[PDB]
Amino acid sequence: MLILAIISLITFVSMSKLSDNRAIIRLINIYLILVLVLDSFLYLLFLNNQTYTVMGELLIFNSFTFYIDMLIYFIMIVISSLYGYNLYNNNLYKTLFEPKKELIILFLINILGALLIVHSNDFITLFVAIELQSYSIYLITAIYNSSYKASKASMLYFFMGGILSILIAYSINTYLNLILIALSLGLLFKIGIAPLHKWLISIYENTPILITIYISLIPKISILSYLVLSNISINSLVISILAILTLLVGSVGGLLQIKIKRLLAFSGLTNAGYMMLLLLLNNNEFSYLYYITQYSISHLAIFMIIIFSIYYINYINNQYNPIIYVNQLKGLIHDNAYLVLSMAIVVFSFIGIPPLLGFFGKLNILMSILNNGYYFISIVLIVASLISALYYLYLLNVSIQDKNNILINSNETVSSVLSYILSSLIILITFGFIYNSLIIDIFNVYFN
Amino acid sequence: KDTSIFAIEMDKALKNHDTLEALSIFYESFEQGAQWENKRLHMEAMTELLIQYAGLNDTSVADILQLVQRIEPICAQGRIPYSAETAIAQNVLQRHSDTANFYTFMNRQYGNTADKVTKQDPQIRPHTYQVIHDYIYSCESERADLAWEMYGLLHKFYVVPFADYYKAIKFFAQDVKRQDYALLTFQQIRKNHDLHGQPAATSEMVAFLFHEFAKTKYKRGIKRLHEVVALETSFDVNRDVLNEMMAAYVSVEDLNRVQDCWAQLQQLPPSIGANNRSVDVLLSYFKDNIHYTERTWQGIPEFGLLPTLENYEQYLINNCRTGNYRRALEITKNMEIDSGLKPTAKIIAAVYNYTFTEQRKLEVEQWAEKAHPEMWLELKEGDKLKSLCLPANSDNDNVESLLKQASADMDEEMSG
Amino acid sequence: SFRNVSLRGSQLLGKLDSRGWGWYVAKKWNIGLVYTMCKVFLRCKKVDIKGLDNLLEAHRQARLEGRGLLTVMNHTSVLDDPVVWGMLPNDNGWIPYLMRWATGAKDICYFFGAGQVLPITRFGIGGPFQPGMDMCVRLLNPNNKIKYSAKYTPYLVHTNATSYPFWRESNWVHFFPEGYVHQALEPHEGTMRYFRWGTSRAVLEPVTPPIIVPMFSHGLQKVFQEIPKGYEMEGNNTNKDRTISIRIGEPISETTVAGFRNEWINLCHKENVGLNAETMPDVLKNGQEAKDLRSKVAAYLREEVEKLRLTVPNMNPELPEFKEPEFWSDIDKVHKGVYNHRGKVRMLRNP
Amino acid sequence: ALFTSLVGASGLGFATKFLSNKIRLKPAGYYPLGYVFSGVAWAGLGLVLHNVHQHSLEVLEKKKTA
Amino acid sequence: MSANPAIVRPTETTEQVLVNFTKPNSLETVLTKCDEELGGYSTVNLALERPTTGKPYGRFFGNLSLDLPKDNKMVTRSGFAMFRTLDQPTNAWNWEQYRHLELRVRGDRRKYFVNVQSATPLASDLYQHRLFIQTPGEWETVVIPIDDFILTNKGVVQEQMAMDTANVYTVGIGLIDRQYGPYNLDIEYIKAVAHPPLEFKPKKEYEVEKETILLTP
Ligand SMILES: CCCCCCCCCCC(CCCCCCCCCC)(CO[C@H]1O[C@@H](CO)[C@H](O[C@@H]2O[C@@H](CO)[C@H](O)[C@@H](O)[C@@H]2O)[C@@H](O)[C@@H]1O)CO[C@H]1O[C@@H](CO)[C@H](O[C@@H]2O[C@@H](CO)[C@H](O)[C@@H](O)[C@@H]2O)[C@@H](O)[C@H]1O
Ligand SMILES: CCCCCCCCCCCC(=O)OC[C@H](COP(=O)(O)OCC[N+](C)(C)C)OC(=O)CCCCCCCCCCC
Repeated sequence: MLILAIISLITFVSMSKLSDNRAIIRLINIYLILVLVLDSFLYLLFLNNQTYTVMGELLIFNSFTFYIDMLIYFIMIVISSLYGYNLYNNNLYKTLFEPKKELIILFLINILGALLIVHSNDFITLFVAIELQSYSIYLITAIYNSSYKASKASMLYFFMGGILSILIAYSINTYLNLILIALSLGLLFKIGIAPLHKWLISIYENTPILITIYISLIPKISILSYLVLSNISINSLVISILAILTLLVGSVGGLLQIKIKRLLAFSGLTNAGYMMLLLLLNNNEFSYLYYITQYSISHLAIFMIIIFSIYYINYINNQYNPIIYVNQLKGLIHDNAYLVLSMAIVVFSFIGIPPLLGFFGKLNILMSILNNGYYFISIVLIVASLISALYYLYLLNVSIQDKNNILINSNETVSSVLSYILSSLIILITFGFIYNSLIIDIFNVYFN
Repeated sequence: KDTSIFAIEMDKALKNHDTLEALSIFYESFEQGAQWENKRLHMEAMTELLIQYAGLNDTSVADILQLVQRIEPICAQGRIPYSAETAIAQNVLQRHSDTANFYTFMNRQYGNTADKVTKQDPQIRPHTYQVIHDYIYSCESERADLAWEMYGLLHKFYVVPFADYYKAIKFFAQDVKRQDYALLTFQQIRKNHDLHGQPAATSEMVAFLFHEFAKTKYKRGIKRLHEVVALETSFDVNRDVLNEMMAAYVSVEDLNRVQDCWAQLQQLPPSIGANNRSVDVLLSYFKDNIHYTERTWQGIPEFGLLPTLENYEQYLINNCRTGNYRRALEITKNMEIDSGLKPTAKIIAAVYNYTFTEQRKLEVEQWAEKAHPEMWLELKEGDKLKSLCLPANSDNDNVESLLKQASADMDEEMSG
Repeated sequence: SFRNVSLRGSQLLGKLDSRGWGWYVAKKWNIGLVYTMCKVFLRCKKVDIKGLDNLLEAHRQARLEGRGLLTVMNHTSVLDDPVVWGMLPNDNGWIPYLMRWATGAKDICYFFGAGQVLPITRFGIGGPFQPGMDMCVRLLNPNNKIKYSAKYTPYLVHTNATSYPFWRESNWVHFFPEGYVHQALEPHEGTMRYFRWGTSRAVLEPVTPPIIVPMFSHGLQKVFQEIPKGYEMEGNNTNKDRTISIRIGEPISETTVAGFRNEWINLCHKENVGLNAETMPDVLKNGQEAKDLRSKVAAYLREEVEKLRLTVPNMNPELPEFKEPEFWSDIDKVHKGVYNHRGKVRMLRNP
Repeated sequence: ALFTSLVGASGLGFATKFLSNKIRLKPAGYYPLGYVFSGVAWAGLGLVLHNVHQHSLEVLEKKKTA
Repeated sequence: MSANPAIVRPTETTEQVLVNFTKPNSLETVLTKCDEELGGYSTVNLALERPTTGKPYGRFFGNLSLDLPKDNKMVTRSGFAMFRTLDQPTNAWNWEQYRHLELRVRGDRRKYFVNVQSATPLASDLYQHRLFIQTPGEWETVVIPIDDFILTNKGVVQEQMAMDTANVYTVGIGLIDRQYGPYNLDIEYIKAVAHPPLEFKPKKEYEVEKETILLTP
């Protein structure tokens, strides 16, 4: 699978000695595409509908893990494309994000940790993988630090999370439902949920946007994919309260944001609250896979849209986060009308307007929670969707205003690869529903 | 035979340009047990001996070092007379390239950097200082590094005048293309002003350095110089420094800093505010932006200024490179009437080259032939008129993107 | 210019334009489809274009400087209005504010709303001062902030320093100064009538002189004939090369426009009204001097278009009487056929 | 069954190329060979999906028959 | 429309007046510091001047001496004089939506500095940018980009880290001229402003005389 690919890539980069830090990224991208093709062929030829255990009894490989691996393939190919190919061949976008060999090594380590989280069958492998991912996130954030308080807060958050994980490991080693519940909240706290999210939204706000596009997506996918695959907290009141509170905070608290990346972090919190409701349910593989795939596509699409929008502003706050406030996108329809159309498609998918993928994901979640006797959380989900739609429509309203300003550097060659990838994501969001019956049948036969 | 007789004979042989005979006499006097000591004749004797030995092309450096080592005990404090200090220095520097041996030659006289500096005076012994100066300012870009060392050398044994600072910044920034050495020279000026008692650095130096950094897009130097200027209380920032900072940040394609420099320039009174150099920089910033170029051109009378030939040339380049060929041709035609400036060969060449269309090129050719026949004929004699045009966009590309590429190609071709 | 004219033009513009994202998309796609049909029609036939660059470069200069663009052309076909704009590039085909905003007809003197067509009355009611003319003047006005100048005085630093002069709004007014479709025959084929006073009013009124670009098309009168098979009759046809020739001349000299506007300024100073006055005096509306100046401007525009005419290979010199307003008086509207005005021209008249 | 899947996938590829051109502020039809390449790639993806879905339907019929 | 949520979100402003000497209660906002705390002989005084013509302003004046005090002997460089806004108790300012700093001053030949205290790893770190006086004796607005201040520790340039621009505590003007003699600075206000749009015209006060295309209102 990808585990071998990641370790081979780490070995290659560790002893590469290449002067350019983007040629190695492009080689990594080509390798990832080739390994995706090879692994898909291998799975559909010799690994369909099987659950293998590799090494000892620590790493599991099943259909769920394979599909999460494909999702990581797709996201990682997109992110490597963003890293390798400068969107414009100008100084601004070159200084916007400059990868370094340490950064590639750290990203590969983080991806390996997330994969081990997904493929974990034993609590030892779990412990190791989560600590590896947390250390990778802390180091990646510490590489780019423009403030002292932010660095201290990130360090304290990582230390507290590690201490909590160590305490959970010691408690489970001493030995039952209480231990599993404590582990569940310990894992859930690391992706950002209502009573402890503030630090993660702060870190996302104070991070380079081309780092934020990664660090806001992979941990959620990994943790929620491990949690869903290993059903240990079902019909839990604690998870119910946490999910309801996370939805309420992400929706109502998202209305109070004027910074674009704070708003995106709160949207991610709300979307995690949506998926965290699926932990209360039986037979939640298809719904969770659908929602995580569509959410990953929408997250990548909106982050690419914001990155594209950087070229149409007459000033830059700082080289790492050129756009900070939402009003910097006022009248963006008069600079690139189709970029605003794509952003409208993405936000309407986030709201859950048919026939976009977000609507189908939310409908799957809602049907699952209704057909098993949960009615209050259905109303909670609907109200949260409306309140989130409020600030999504705010972003639209700001971005479709009137702007008469003349822009310096109006023309330059937009990267063909990045624009094509963004268009592909938008078209996926727009017309993936035509493949819904095929997806359902494929999941019924192969993944079950 | 006394040592004085040997010295007289050696001096007489030297006066006949017979260096080998003088060396033979010296070695024979050593073989005969002659005693050499501090006496008036002897210093001149071996000084002329060393001068004439250094005057031989076939003489090796090792033999010179051996002779100097042999002579050193005779001389008091190991200090040969200044005539030898000039002639041997000239031989080592002008005729050969050995900076280490010459460095050790001074170190023999003065082996301590901070101690016993006993700084000399240029008027007393100008020959050695002139020789060192010529050696420093005669090296090319290949020998530039060594020159830098020699520059520091000149500051460790002599008190250079302040004009050498200006002309050394100019030499390192322009001639040998070592702009880092120019920045280090400026930093040395600042260090000597703040630590020692020396005259302060001038805003002219930093303006010149900013100009040279813009000439080669030296981003590191631009950032370091900006940081130095921000906290430097010995000199201020006038319009010239602001103009050159804005040019430097235009060269490195920075939005915020160019806008900051223009904001600083725009708030000064127009007497000491923006000038035609500011207009040049601001027109070169808006190369491919015709709207802000047009707003810049209309603002020249707003600041109490009148366009110059460079202003017109850059304005016409900006007009042609954005597709407005007819507008640029009309401006060129009416330039003499409205402004009183006669279009020159540079202006006509810029209009012709940047007009990437066969029909419009023919039109400008006809205008030039009818109006300035001899100038157009001169432009036909060399290779100033290029024939690059937009290719047929079989890729169905919009004219703006297809035209910016042509403008960049013409910029590269006319750069040199 | 005068305040009342601009106010009435703005009122009629607001009546015929909502400036809303809903109406804008409808107008955009309507104009784009019409332009696409005209473009396909043009490639279906044989057409020779000489000077398209002049119209394209004078439109971008006008929008760049905020002057406004004016176009003068001959009226030989009923459907020559949209068809001729099929030669324009796609940027000027689907962008409605980068497109024409007029139909013409130059007054009487003596899906159209989404097609950017304003109404002009061609009958003997009113005169050269109609709400359509006020609208044309208003669209030729960039702002109400700058003073009236005979020559283009730059103003983009005081207003529109970072803005656009005509932001998402057209400045391209295109008249048909003849007023009616002219379909003369051999030997005086392609000749025009006298240009009317409305185009002169659009030349003089705006506070910023436009960039007038003459045009001439010959051949569309052989397609959209006023009478059926009018040019195919025996003895009425000599050339069988059904070739459409479109010629776009150089923008006219700004010195002549500045001189005409200076005459307008002197006429304004003849009365006590200022350059920017609240209302137009009746003397300037119906007066000998204003009428003479308007006739002179119209004659100059007609002379420019006639000079452009000779570039068409199959043409003959025009009789000196054809340019005189008096020559086309006492014209008949009843024959409905091959008409023989004063035995000098043969026309395909169809009322 | 191949015709509809391939046609829809090719349409999706055409849409992706058109949107890529339009978000770059480039006219439709820019690099027309790109339309062909995008359509062919998406059609191949749709063909793979169709084969896998055919295997899915074949397996489903077996359980329903029994 | 943004509707009601426009009042629920944090308010946004295009400027923030840091120090305003126009009001007659300005001493309570700002505090002065000379070298007498180190034993130096340079004095610092501050006062509000309200002329009949023109807006009221504040006078930051004194006698910047550079004599080593004969009490402790362990001071070496013993000349400086500064004034800064009172210590920040919100616990800090927020400049993240701001780009420039505007100082309306009427300076002299003396050599002034703009000092900013924000969240730094060292409590003695200071962001400094020299106050460039261009027309001494006449009122002028000095605009200093906020990203052009340099980080120093007791006058020594340190490793360059960007200003936090979200935890700014105090701002003020200091005097490290290292020159004897009296000094007097007249200050109207110090504000933090956003990025100004491009202008291609001198300020209205510094306007050249010619015909105006604009119509007189
Ligand atoms: C959701 C879908 C929405 C997509 C909407 C499509 C709307 C595109 C309109 C059709 C379109 C692209 C055809 C591919 C389109 C998609 C292909 C399949 C997808 C089906 C949907 C026809 O393109 C023609 O252009 C030719 C290039 O010369 C090419 O011929 C061959 O190509 C190679 C063969 O391999 C050979 O190497 C090459 O030798 C051949 O020449 C062909 O591309 C084709 O004949 C657009 O082109 C048309 O419009 C413009 C160009 O803006 C053109 O005007 C240009 O610019 C004018 C000033 O602006 C100026 O007058 C002038 O500068 C120029 O005239 C037109 O003249 C016309 O060309
Ligand atoms: C319920 C919705 C049903 C309709 C959906 C499809 C819309 C089709 C639009 C046709 C035009 C087009 O495709 O794009 C063309 C125009 C762009 O304007 P332009 O000046 O012509 O520049 C064209 C680009 N250039 C200059 C490079 C050539 O788009 C628009 O003006 C924006 C979309 C319509 C109005 C949006 C604001 C209000 C609604 C916001 C919804 C998010």
